[PDB]
Amino acid sequence: HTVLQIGAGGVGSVVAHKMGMNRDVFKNIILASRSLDKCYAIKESMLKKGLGEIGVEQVDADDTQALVALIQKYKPKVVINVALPYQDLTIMQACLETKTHYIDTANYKFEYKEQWAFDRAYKEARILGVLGAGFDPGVTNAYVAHAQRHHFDTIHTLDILDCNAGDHKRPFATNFNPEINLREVSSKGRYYENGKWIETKPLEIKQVWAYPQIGEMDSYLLYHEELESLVKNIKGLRRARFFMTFSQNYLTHMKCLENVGMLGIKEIEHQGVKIVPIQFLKTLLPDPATLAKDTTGKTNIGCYMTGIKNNQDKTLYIYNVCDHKKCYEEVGSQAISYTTGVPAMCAAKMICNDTWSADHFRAGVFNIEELNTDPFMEELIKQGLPYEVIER
Amino acid sequence: MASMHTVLQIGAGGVGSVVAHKMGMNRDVFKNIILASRSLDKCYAIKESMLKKGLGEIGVEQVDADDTQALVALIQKYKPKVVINVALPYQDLTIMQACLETKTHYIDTAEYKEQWAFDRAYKEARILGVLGAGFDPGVTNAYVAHAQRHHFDTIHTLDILDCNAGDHKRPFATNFNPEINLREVSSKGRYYENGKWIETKPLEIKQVWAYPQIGEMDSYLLYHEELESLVKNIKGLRRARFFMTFSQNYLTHMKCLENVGMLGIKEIEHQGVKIVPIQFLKTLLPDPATLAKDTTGKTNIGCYMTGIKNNQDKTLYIYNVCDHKKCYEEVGSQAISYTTGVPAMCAAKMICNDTWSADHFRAGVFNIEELNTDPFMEELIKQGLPYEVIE
Repeated sequence: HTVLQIGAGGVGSVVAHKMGMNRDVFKNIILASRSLDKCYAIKESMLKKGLGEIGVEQVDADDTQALVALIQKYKPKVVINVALPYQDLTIMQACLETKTHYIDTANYKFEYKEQWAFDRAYKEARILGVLGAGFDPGVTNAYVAHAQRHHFDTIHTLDILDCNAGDHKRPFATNFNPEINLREVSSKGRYYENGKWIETKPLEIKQVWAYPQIGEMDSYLLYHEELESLVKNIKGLRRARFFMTFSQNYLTHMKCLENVGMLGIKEIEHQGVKIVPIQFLKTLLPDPATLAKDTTGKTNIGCYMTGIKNNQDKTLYIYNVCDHKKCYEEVGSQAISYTTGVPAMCAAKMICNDTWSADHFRAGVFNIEELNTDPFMEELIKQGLPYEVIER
Repeated sequence: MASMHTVLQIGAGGVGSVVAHKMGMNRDVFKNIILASRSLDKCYAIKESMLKKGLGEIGVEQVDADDTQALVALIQKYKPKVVINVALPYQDLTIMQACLETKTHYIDTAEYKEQWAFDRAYKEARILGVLGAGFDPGVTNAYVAHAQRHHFDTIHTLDILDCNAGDHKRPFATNFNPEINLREVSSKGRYYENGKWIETKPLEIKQVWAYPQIGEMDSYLLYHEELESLVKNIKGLRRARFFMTFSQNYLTHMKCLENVGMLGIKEIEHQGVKIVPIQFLKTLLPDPATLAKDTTGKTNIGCYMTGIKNNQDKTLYIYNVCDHKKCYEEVGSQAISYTTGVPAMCAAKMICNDTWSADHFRAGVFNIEELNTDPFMEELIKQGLPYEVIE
């Protein structure tokens, strides 16, 4: 089979690389992006690693008509959106117009409104739209769905816990555009409890949590995309929360940068030239491609649920641990891009071998917890993202 | 008896405003006060401020202090008795040259090699060259000289302790150009002990010291200009060290700023435009003139000496405390610019009423500890910087 991937960033290189590891399913792989240089670089690494050749194209993902012509040129079975989060709606519309299947990952106050509003159109066109096929959201959605059907009768509470304990060996550096980092630590927290959404102050709710294979880490309450999906799609939920770890090193740096004005979004005039501080910060901080080679450590993402099984109390903790350096030696990217990009390729496999389909019974726009997670989880294990359970 | 005189001041910054204001408080000495700078805006701001405070009128002139002939023409126009250099620190060598060419007396506030090389020329011209008439150097040099002749026969140890305990009410802000700040915390430390100069790691030697009217503050060992002159001019010195306070808040910011590359001095390309990181930091941070109105707190600068007076161990602590808000209410600047500029005006007064003179072999280029500090100290008390002695 043949698939079209739009995006050649850190997460996009994992999808292309891992796709090249499964050449029994993905016969022809085509990559398109605004930056042609990044595409050929991904082509080279895969060629250097003996995974075959990839097709390379340039495309403006803000232009639906250019995307439609691109899709019609290669006639792919599914299009993977690993590009910018503002181009998700023009890529979704192109998939609709061209009657091709759609997957997105890494979409970064977010709402599912406009992506979900394509359901009726996607249904009437007999195609599938899988939203958030990353890790959080994505595999975490599968973890909750996998526990609804194999480990619980009723789920009362859910806590999603994201921990990155990697060391890039630099004093300070980000793996994403600094605006991501700014968003994480400056936005109000939001969680769901007893039919209401509760908003908090930025990093107002702290807690220490024991992450398997890592240790105890300071975990702060944040809002995440997946909460919206899960709260709406899992009935009977009494509490839903998302937690991410932040070290005191990192938090102090961010508060100092905020105090000098280096986290600014509005531009300011310097030497007759308008500059955006956070954008200057991106130029200063090391290029994330060079951080991958040196980064060491582990990540832990998973869900901790309390529910009821056979009218007896149960608590479940499904989680995955990923080793930054192990990812770099396998594909050449770090664990944040690996945990986000491997599910995307697994979702693509599930559509190309017809496990996940829009044919017959149902079609439309779905989150991963609405689909058959059994073959997805088995595929995640085979491709390098095995999970661990802690049941009590 | 004393004659009224004309003074030419080159510089209209924080220190330059204090010097101009303080000269306008002493109209028995300074009949004409002329201010010159590249920025007429800053000069006119000082002019208005003084008029609002009933301190008189001043003369304002535009000049590029890198142009010796432009400086010479200004001196010849006004024929001032002394020229006070509170301008940019690389322009002192051109201002000294103009003073030489016009046979006029020179004062500045901030190695001494190239500045000391004017000694022969200045002697031949029968003019005076007073270097470092700020607080440190300046009053601290005076403190050591004043203790050398009134409190000690031999001075064994000298520790200069500079403390700024003011709160500018901002999360983070600097009182000068960020390159100063970078030098302060990134340069190796240097001190003198038993005839040798010792180099240290940046902020390697810390110590807690209780500064009168402030409290205990973390003091770090640094190098300072004055050590050069003082070690050479104070006979019998066994140790000479300079200490400055740094809060953990400030230090934490500097360590973070240095880690992202925001303390960089080499240019980097950003969006096809070559940028100097630290210069961008100066644009971001509050303009230091806007901090004076909000600053509260105190400063403590002084010298701590242990020596010998008629074969008995003695220790002395001469120091000055200054209130930021009290300074702003008087002249409109904060205490860091107040402690630096008031000595400069006093040094100008010592030259205009002839306490400090070039007549009768008294000429050449000097540091404050090489001069008659007794009327200098009396003037510092009168002008707003009284000191405290503790034995």
